Amino acid sequence: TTLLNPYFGEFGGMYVPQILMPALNQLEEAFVSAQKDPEFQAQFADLLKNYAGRPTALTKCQNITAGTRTTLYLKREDLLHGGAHKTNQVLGQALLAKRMGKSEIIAETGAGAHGVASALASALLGLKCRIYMGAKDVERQSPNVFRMRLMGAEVIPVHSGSATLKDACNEALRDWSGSYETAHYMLGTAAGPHPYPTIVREFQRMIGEETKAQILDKEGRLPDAVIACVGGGSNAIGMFADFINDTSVGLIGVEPGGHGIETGEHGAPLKHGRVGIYFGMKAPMMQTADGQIEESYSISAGLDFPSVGPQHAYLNSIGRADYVSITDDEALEAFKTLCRHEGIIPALESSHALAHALKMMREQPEKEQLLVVNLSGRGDKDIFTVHDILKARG
Amino acid sequence: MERYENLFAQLNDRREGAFVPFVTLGDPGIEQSLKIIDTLIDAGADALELGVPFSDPLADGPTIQNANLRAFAAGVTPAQCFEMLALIREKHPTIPIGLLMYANLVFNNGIDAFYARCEQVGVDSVLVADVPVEESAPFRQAALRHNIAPIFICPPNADDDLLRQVASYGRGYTYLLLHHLIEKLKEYHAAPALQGFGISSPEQVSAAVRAGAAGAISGSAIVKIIEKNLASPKQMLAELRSFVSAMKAASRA
Ligand SMILES: C=C(/N=C/c1c(COP(=O)(O)O)cnc(C)c1O)C(=O)O
Ligand SMILES: c1ccc2[nH]cnc2c1
Ligand SMILES: c1ccc2[nH]cnc2c1
Ligand SMILES: c1ccc2[nH]cnc2c1
Ligand SMILES: [Cl-]
Ligand SMILES: [Cl-]
Ligand SMILES: [Cl-]
Ligand SMILES: [Cs+]
Ligand SMILES: [Cs+]
Repeated sequence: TTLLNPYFGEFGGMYVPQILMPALNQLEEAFVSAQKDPEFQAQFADLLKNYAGRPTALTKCQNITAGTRTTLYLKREDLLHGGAHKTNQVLGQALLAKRMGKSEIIAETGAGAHGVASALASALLGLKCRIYMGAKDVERQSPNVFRMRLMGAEVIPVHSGSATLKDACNEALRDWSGSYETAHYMLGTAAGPHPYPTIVREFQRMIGEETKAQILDKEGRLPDAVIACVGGGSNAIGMFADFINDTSVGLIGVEPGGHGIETGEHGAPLKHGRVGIYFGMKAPMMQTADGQIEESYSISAGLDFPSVGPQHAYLNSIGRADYVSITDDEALEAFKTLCRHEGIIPALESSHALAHALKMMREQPEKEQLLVVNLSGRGDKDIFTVHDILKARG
Repeated sequence: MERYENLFAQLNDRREGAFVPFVTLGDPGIEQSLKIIDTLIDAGADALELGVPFSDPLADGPTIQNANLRAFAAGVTPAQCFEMLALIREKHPTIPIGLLMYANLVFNNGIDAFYARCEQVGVDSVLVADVPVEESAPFRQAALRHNIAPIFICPPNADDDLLRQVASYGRGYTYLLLHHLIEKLKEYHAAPALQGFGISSPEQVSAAVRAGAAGAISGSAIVKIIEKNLASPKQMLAELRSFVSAMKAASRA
């Protein structure tokens, strides 16, 4: 029994061991309660405004579109405290943990942006925070690790399986089974068992709401399309949500193509995987013929995940949203182009979205189109990675 | 078939508890796994609970996580597991055989097809670790269509609606975990209860039966004896035989 629908068509659900069902039911009731509570909404707004710095800018990118009929705006989630959109929903979930009388936070991270966001929120709001991270991920993300520990978080490397984000995801659920009377599991994307895909969307929807107000102010109309990268689905659903009922507005999600879809080294399960049951949800998976979960790949750690949130699977199925892929090389070109022509260093995750917008423009340069790219994060974390590739190819 | 009903009827006649070991299929390899399992049965296992190796076993502690990696290191696949199960059933016609599955391995090739294969090789039950009663309908329907008992966990954080659901939906046995849980489950005509919460000593088996459980499930304790003795196959079998003999003796009284 649930208060809200756990499914988006055939996708989603609550595929957890029986012992975790009371934790999910408790979280759903606390969320439904909080969404009707003006004091909760006021505290959330206060943190978003005065701590995280919302609203974020909407930047018009004139140099990059010169000589085409594309007008391109960037939604500047890169300017949020912490340097990524992950901050928005961590603040809401940390307030839910406090509403439920919880004193402890568990979080997974791959790249380290959600782990940094969980540690900063926990420091601010007086919660004791532990962060599960691929030992492989810990060894590649010592910056973001050190930041989490500076902010008083415990970072637990994972030796289990491929020792990565899915195992980090695996580790976090493992822990919560026992601790849920005291600890809240701060899932970092719009995926996993109900009610997480719903909560994360509602705690990210200010991205699209602000974008709609800002583009009406600046252009006097809705965009032709909004474009976002898809790792698990949170920044994309945050941008998409307030436009779903505006049927003229295109919703484009960009999965990582890695070395190329044909290589099998990618992270594009929505268009190139097949439906399975894992991480608490029925959703598109990269999986073997035998049903073992495959390892994904992307140059961008934040997109390197072999599944996707169920609301994206649903929006795709009914044709409301379209999903495409962008390779490592395309993402790197978009990264370099934005740095050189707009003075903005984007996250390699966000560079996937930009690369697809640049393709839309360059393929059809006399097509009139008003596009918004969600710039989900800043790319300071990626300069060592980009340096290391540029040295290798020249 | 009716292998759990026949076993409990025979045990109830003997005023006897069930002792049911858990092992991972193909840990540490296909041939050694088959020898391990024949050793548990010879030593007095009343039933078996057999894990199929899965890439992301999110419901297993580290003892069983390591058991799956050992089986993948030997190339153990779901198809090889079904060949093993057919061989075990061919040797052992009456012992109830239960699988511990993850949902994706059941869903992968179609849920109906999975349960049809289970029935062909002579499996008696399936516990899907990540399918709670709330998601269980298509799994429990496909199980019952193929004469397979769907097994549910009754956790310690269970409430009365959950007890009524587990009692109605489950067959074969109820996987347990005040332990008046047992009396309510009996009131609701649930499948006989097996206690499975870290059963690692004879006294715990005796205590489960005294509580009104039909028996006890070990699992981890068995995999631990495998882990310890990797370098000595014949010491492994000796320690497994001694452990199961001791746990089964504890169930007679
Ligand atoms: C997996 C992580 N990062 C994801 C991420 C993503 C992809 O996650 P979503 O699909 O949930 O937005 C996009 N943009 C930025 C800047 C990101 O850091 C993480 O920080 O743990
Ligand atoms: C399915 C669909 C809608 C629902 N609203 C509340 N619980 C639900 C389950
Ligand atoms: C995909 C999967 C898990 C994640 N945790 C944080 N960002 C994510 C993206
Ligand atoms: C036996 C072994 C592993 C299990 N994981 C969940 N239930 C189990 C029973
Ligand atoms: Cl309005
Ligand atoms: Cl008895
Ligand atoms: Cl029954
Ligand atoms: Cs232009
Ligand atoms: Cs992905």
